[PDB]
Amino acid sequence: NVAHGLAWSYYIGYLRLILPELQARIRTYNQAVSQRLYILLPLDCGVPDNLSMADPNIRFLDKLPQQTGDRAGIKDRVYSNSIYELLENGQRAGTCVLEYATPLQTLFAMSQYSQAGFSREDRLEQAKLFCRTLEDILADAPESQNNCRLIAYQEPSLSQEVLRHLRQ
Amino acid sequence: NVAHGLAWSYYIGYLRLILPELQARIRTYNQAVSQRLYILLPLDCGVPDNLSMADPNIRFLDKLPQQTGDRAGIKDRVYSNSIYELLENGQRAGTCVLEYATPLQTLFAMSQYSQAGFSREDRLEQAKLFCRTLEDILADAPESQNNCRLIAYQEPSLSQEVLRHLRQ
Repeated sequence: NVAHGLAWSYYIGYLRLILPELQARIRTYNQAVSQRLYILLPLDCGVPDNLSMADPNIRFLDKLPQQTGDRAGIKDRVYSNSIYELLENGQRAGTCVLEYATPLQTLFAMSQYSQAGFSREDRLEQAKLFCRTLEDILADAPESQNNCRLIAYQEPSLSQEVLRHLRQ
Repeated sequence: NVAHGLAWSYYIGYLRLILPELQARIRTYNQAVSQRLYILLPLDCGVPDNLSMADPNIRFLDKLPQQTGDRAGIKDRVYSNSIYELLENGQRAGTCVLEYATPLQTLFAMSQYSQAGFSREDRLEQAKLFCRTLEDILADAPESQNNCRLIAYQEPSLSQEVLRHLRQ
C-alpha cells in the first residue's frame, strides 16, 4: 500500500545517495566506529526525535562530516548523520552511526490525520510492509554491500538489540 | 497509488515543518523577496538538480538562513532553501524562494527500476495524482495560509510561468 512507496522513497531519496559515500565519511572522522549505518525500524512507528533520551545507554557522540549536493533546485542540500556510543553496565561497548527510519513517522502521522485515509489499526502492517520492501530493495542494491543494517523490533532493551548486531 | 503516500510524506516530513517558520526566515534575510515558497511540479517528472541551467532567466542568488532540528535520531538535520531571481528581457523582474517537488524524482526513478512495479507510462498519471493530493492537503492545512504556491506544468518558458504567479 503506502509503505511500498515510502520504502522506495527512502532508497531513492537517501540511502542510494549516502551509502556509496558513507565509508569515505567514516574514515575522514577517524582522522572505533563501525563501518555500517544502523537503521532502527520500530514496528509500532514510535519514532522519537531525541534518541539519547529514548535509552540512557545510547549516547550522542558526534556528527559525521556533512555530505552536500544540489537537489531539485536547492543549493547544497545537507545530509548529516550522528554517531552514538552504546553502553552496557557503565562500559562503552560499541560505537556506530545510528538512526531511525524517518518514513515510519509519516506512517504514524498519516494514521492520525483523517484526510489521509489510513486507519490507526493499519500502522503495524504498513511498518512490516515497509521493512519487507526496504529489505528486498537493499538485498539487491549495488550501493549496499555491507554498508548498512536494518534493525526491526517490536516493543512489548534497545541498546542491547543494537549491541547484538554490532557483536561480530 | 504511490503518489498519495509521497504527497503525504512531502507534507508531513517537510512542508508542515518549514512553512510555519518560512516568513520568519525571509524577514531575517531582509536584514524584495516574495513571502511564499514556490514549488515547481513538472508533470513529466523531469526534475533537474541545477535549476539555473534549466532556464537562463532563472538565477541563484542566495540561501535563506538554515532551519535545524533533531529528527528521527539525527542531530541537527538541516532544512535549507534557495532564493532565485527571475529575469525577463535582461531585467530583474522577481525574486523568490523556489524549488522542485523532489518526490517527483522518486516517481521518475521508480519508473526506471524494474523491481518497483511501476511502468514508465504511469509517470504522468502519478504526477497528476501527486499534484492533486498535495493541493487537497494544502487547501486545508493550518501551516499553509499564503505561505506557498504550487506551480504545476507540462512542457510540450519556466521563468514566465513563475513570473505570472508572482504578478500580484
